[PDB]
Amino acid sequence: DTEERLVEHLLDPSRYNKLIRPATNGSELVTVQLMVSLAQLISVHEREQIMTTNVWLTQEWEDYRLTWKPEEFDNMKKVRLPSKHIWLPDVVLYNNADGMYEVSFYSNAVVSYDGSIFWLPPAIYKSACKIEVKHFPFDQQNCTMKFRSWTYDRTEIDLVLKSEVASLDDFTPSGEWDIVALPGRRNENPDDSTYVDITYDFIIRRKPLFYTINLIIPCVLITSLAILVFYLPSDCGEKMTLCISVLLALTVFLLLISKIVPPTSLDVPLVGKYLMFTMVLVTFSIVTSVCVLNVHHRSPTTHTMAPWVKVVFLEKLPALLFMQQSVSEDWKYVAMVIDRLFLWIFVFVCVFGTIGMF
Amino acid sequence: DTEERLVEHLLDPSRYNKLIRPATNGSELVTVQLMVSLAQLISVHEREQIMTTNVWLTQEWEDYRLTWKPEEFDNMKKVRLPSKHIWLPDVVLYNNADGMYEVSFYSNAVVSYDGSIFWLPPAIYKSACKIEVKHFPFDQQNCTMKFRSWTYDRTEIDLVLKSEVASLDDFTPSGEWDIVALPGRRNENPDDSTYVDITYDFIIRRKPLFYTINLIIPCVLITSLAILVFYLPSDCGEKMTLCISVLLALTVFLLLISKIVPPTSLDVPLVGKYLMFTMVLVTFSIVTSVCVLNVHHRSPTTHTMAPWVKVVFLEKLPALLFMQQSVSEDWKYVAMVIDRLFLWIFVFVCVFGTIGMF
Amino acid sequence: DTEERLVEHLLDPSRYNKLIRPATNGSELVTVQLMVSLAQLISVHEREQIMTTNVWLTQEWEDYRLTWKPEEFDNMKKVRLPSKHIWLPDVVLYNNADGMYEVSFYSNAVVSYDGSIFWLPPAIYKSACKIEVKHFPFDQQNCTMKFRSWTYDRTEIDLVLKSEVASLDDFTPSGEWDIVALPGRRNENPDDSTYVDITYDFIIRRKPLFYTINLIIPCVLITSLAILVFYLPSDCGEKMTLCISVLLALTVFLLLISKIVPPTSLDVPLVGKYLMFTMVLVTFSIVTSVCVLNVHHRSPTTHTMAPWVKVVFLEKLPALLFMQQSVSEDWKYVAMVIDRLFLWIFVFVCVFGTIGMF
Amino acid sequence: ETRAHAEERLLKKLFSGYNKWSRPVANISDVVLVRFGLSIAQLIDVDEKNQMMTTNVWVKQEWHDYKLRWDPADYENVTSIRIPSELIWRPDIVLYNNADGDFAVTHLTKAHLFHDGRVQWTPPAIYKSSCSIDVTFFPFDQQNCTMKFGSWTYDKAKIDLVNMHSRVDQLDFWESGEWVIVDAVGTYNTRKYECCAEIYPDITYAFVIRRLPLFYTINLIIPCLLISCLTVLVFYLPSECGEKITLCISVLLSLTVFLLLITEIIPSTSLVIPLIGEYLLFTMIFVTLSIVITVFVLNVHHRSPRTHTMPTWVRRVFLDIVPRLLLMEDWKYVAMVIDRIFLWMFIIVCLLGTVGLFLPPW
Amino acid sequence: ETRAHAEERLLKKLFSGYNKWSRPVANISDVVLVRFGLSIAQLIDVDEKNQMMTTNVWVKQEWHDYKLRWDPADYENVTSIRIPSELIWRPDIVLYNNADGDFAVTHLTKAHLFHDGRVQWTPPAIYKSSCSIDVTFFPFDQQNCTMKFGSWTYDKAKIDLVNMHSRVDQLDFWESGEWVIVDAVGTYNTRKYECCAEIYPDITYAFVIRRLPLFYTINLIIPCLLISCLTVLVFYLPSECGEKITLCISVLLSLTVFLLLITEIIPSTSLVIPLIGEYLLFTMIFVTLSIVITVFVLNVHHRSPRTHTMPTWVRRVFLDIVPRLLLMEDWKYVAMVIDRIFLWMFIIVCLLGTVGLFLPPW
Ligand SMILES: c1cnc2cc3c(cc2n1)[C@@H]1CNC[C@H]3C1
Ligand SMILES: c1cnc2cc3c(cc2n1)[C@@H]1CNC[C@H]3C1
Repeated sequence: DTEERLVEHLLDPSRYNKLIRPATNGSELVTVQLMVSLAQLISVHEREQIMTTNVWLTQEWEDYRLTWKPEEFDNMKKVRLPSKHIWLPDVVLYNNADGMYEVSFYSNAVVSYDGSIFWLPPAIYKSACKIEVKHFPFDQQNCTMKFRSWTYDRTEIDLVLKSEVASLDDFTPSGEWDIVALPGRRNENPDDSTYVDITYDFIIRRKPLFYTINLIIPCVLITSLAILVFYLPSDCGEKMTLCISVLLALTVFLLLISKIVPPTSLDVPLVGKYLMFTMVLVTFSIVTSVCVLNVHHRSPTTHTMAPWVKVVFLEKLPALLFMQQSVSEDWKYVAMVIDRLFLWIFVFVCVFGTIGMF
Repeated sequence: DTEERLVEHLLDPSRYNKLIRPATNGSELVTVQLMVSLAQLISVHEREQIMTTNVWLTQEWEDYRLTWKPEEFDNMKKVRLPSKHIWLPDVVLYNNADGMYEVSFYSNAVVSYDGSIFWLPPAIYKSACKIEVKHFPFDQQNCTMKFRSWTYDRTEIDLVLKSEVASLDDFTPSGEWDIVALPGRRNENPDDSTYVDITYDFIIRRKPLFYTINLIIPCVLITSLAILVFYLPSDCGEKMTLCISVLLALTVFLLLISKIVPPTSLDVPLVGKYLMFTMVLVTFSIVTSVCVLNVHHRSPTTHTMAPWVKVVFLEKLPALLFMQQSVSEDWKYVAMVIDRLFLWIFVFVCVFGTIGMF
Repeated sequence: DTEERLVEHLLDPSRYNKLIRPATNGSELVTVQLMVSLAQLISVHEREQIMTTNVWLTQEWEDYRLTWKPEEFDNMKKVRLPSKHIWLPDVVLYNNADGMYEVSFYSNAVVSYDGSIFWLPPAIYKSACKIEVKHFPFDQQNCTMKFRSWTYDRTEIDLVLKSEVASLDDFTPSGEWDIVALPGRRNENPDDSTYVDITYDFIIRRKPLFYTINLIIPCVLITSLAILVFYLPSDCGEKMTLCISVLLALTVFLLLISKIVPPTSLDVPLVGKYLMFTMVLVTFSIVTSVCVLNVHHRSPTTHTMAPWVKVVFLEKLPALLFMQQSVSEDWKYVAMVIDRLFLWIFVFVCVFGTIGMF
Repeated sequence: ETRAHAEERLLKKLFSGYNKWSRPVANISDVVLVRFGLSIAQLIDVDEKNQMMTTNVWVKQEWHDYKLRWDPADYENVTSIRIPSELIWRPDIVLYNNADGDFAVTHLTKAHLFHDGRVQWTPPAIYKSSCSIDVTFFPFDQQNCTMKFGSWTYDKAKIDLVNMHSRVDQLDFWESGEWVIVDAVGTYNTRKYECCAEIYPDITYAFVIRRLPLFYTINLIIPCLLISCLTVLVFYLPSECGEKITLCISVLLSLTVFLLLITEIIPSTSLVIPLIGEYLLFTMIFVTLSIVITVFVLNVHHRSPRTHTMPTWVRRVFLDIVPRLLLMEDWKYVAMVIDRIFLWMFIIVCLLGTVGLFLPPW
Repeated sequence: ETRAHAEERLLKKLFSGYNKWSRPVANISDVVLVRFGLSIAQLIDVDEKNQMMTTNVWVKQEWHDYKLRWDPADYENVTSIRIPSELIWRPDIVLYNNADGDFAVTHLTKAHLFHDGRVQWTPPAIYKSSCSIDVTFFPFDQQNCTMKFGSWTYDKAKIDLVNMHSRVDQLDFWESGEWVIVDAVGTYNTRKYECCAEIYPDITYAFVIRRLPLFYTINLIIPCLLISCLTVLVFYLPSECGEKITLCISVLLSLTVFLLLITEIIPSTSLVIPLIGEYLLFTMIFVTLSIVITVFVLNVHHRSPRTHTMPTWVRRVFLDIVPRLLLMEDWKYVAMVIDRIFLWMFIIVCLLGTVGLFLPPW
């Protein structure tokens, strides 16, 4: 029964006002020791540059008008209170999307007899961290979280850390994303001198297997067919089909990968780069291949193929280590020669690019 | 402790009423000096013509019934107050989608002893700016933001600017979109004389690289194959495949680009225009190519190809600088001639259009 | 002016309390006669199993402490009141998605001098009705709507119907969906004896024309080409193209139809069934057709086609009523024979399935 | 002395014995006149697929009460004051045609008392109405969307609406870009409902609006019209090549895609059908018939005298047909012939259909 | 006299000196016993791609306080009354496993006092939990989703939960259609956290549920299984036609699409991998290898003795291979031979892989 009397004595509207803050001896600052405790990293939406987490941030401070005599009140060293009626320092994100800053539940608050207070409510937070996307999927993202009041300043409160690292004891594995470090730093401005903030910097690494399987393997597997249409004979009447199909599949994969990543024109990933390059390559291939096909399907009556071709190509034969040769047959052989030359330089350039990636 | 007495003396319900506005000496206007401070430009949704920003608009004004004697109240020159209980002039957008006008947090309000007041709450605003889309993606958009009360008029308040430019001290870079200028202008109506507004005109430029890579390069790369099917021989039996594939890819890109941009029938972008033109070109190509193919696959028994063809075409040969020619062979050569002529005029028209763009 | 006095006499906080219910002579039940009146059937979202309607549910009951003497109050037999201050029995759905139960507007309430009360507010309701999807689109859906309080039980109120049918006087036609019957039944539980509910069972029929045109016609039109590739000659080199295209279009239509309907594995519609069957058919066709093509391309040097083929096939000829037959020519004729046989059995099976649907 | 002090004294005298829920009339048989009007601000969206219409609209009401009156010479010459709409009488004005909305204003802007009991109220609102969409002449369409305002619990002998301006004001209209408002009229009406015996009034605002057709004309119909020229052409393509059915199949699948894609932009109403879907359907029909006939042809051409036979009467028939066609043992000549004769008929049919379909409208 | 009059008098006597925020116990050492339970109403959605679970659930709590007691014979024999849950004590019951939710009931249904201090509360709720999704035997999958209720600011020496029924009631369950609840158990547990020294209890409800596999079996796997028969077949297709790589490319692209489409329905967890993606991947590998080998073939066949040469040893080798194959300068015959010998190996390999992959499970 005493609890009732004690409470209804503490929160008396006449004795205790909430709209003000506890101060004495010359407007001394009230310290606010806060530390965050993660629970799980729900999601990281790249396309929108957002991160959804669940968090319990423990605040602690001191109030000089919430004290009592324990022996009077049947030796009570501790009580619960509602966190709407007592004072409390406003503390939220600043980089928040959804325009939702404050916490959700507004839990109870512990109170001792020395006046201390220890309050931790839960929260789901939608932070906005910028995605550095160059080594996709093997990337190390870096998501920031601010904390500072938005009613008071440094000349009325002073925030402090308790542990330089964000606790992780109640954390549940996330699957995709895996943490590395959770540093937390206090920050202050000398030019302003009224800007105190706490910044926690989650460092995350992605597990690559999923996107590897679903994107990379098909990608490389398909682009491995661009250096091959040259080894196909022009009598089949099929080079166009293969080349076209490859180009279209390639464009599709490109659009898709550009969908999965955000539209930040600041940096470009590696995969889209490689894909654009090999696309340019394969279109050069299609045009040179149509030229080859035309020269192959020429007849004697229509063209004479006067000197230059004869000597130039029937003498270029050995430089390739390609060998040893009715006019239509000579046409066909010229075509064979030129296509093999192009095949050589194309495989060379493919290896060159694969090196360029390292 | 004094703070309590001072506050509970100022906001006394009898001495102070909120539903009215401060006036004396003949219903004099109360000035309202407001200036906006951006924080970031969250998004620009073209398809819906919307812009999402985060903003802190600082208002300042004067009230003659919120003054006190500092020396009496322990030399207090400044206090905080809640912004629901005191007066405040209503100020919002007018072009707002979501039907949400007022601000979100309703922060505290500073108060000095001269009666001045300085109040800045935060906000996320969804403005509606019309998209001028002709030079896509190299476009300079122009998004407007209104500000005016919707309870009072000019004969009871008068809004004013403090700085002609919107502050950008806290602007965090946006990635895609890059600002150029943030002018702000006061506007008044002589015919009405009861219409005061403040209009801030953000001028934005898009960074082109992303959409460039993902749309333009494939788009030009593919359309570069429309002037080529003519150089393909009709014995391969493949012109139809290539032409059809090009046309279909083209239609796809067209539908897509029309999705990405809003459905404003007022203006048309350049890319869709070029694409429609080259589509018309390639269908003309398909029809003339089938004609060529038919004339190629004619035999002597079925047709006689009496005089006109012989002299006309075997004499047109030199005008092309194309040369030098059993009846089926003459058929095939006529086909070759006509297709080369069409190739010439088509490359000419392609260059002509590329010029037409400049 | 009297209205003021009368009201401020009835709703006096001392004389009238709202948190209790009207009772006398031994905790007698207060009857609650409710009947619903539809206005329009906004939507039926199959993919999510939801129905959105607009409804006015009229409740009526009796209260013994809201009576007066008409002649005293200037002969007033009727008044309006607000429906927050008076008592009212809680009545909502139970099968509601959105977690939104109660009504929206909370309209005024009529009051006579005998104490009766007649209250109808409006509402938009998102009910959850399970979709029986087998005769798509010619289907008769059946959407249920519950009504029961969620604070009281049968030993304190007793619900009742006024008309067994839901009124449709203010109903506006819906276009797609057309009503048939709107029965309403009271339900009670003997084992529980504290479970009173009212269930209205809307019976709906879909108008088929739209989905007919947009899905069925293309579907049947395309599948009508699966029994035809056999009548195509193997020298054209084209059977593969047609068969493949048909199979792909078929798979596309299948995925699409499975998107439009909900993912209830309880039952499977008729269209997907027919489509899967004919897909199996066409793949059997592709494999037998490649076999035919191979046997057609064979040459004399490579194979001898020793006795069995000769007699078996050149004697099977008449059983087909197919007639009358250099070795390569015999190859080609064997191919013709076998493909015609397969054509016969395939058209037979197509008719057989069309019958299987009836 | 100060205007503000007299303003307080007045405001405090008025709201001493006032009751919101009491109707403001001295004689019960007397009615109030609620002058009513609108003023658009923009037309956010018109969702055809769901048959909805979003509007941002500045409702305008004004009436007169008999208790909010005073004398101005006694209170330092104040006639107009401003008070919240949360402390006075405020009529119940609803739209019966809502769809995922709020049925009333909840912004609750202040109100202006005018010293003669007259009061004036102008709360904004975002309204989601449901208007039936008729789609036959797509995209050249004139839509007609309604909004039915009216009272809820007050008959015609207690409340009586009055339309201020017979047209909807458009002084601050914001050009949406795609839809233009031809005209917007406001009608008065009465009705009787089953609930009750008295009659209830209502007001019906009708917006007749047009669609600017450039976008769908330049992104949707031009390509479907451009790949329909290729429906009849395959016949002028020979059989030795092997690219007939390729063309035919491509065209068929493309048209099917365009139809299956436009079905996303129009509702699923079955009363009517657009004019584009029907044309595309006829085209798909004729092109699949074309693939059938051209496979028959291809089979004819590749025949051979040893394998196949029975050119018994076809000789006379086709050697008598070829002269009429003005085209002057071997099967290939007859394939050419049959191809030509079907080509003529199909060009005629496509011509005649594309024609006789679009004429009655224009 | 009237039951309602006595009911008022009682209700007015009880709430004279009551304090919500005061714990209802006479001796500080004494604890209250919060009997707890659930009752499903439906299982709205289980989002695999985001790893979430939505439930509509009728929480059930009951306890006993020492101030809400009276005598019934003095108040006309009333024992049970009903009051809002907004004026009495109401314990803090939270789920630590939320994801885009509310952490507590926001509907605040009334409460039933039972004349002996006992009080009973049953507020509904929509809860969004996050349960890890294991996907290997897709679609034949048994999922296991959790919900961890418990108190926030009350230790075990002030509050102590008690599970009413060891199973989750399903009397008003609404069959969702796709997911069925095999079983649903409720465990009690304790723990100690870093914040503090005392121990805190908790309750853990586990739902083990199954998926009805007809839909994805009918619409997703049957076609990917039906276009895998065509992976090995191209080899039985000759080289004079020109339709080998066409078939191969079509199959490859189709399988790639099906994989790139199923990646939309499963999460992006990397711990495990489904059994369908892996099979499709192996198939794509072998079919691109097939296109490589068949282009090599096509090159061999179309060779010629003048252009190309060096059939030095291949004569003996292939004329010695052809008899073992039971198949009796010829660029054509050696092409046929090599084609056949690769066909046999690839049918063997596809057989063996499709087999040895699915066996350990069954
Ligand atoms: C008393 C209280 N509410 C009513 C609501 C309505 C009616 C009569 C009422 N009478 C009908 C007429 N106006 C809206 C509906 C329907
Ligand atoms: C003060 C007030 N409430 C608390 C709630 C909790 C804790 C500490 C608290 N301290 C953690 C330990 N028990 C439940 C959670 C988590």
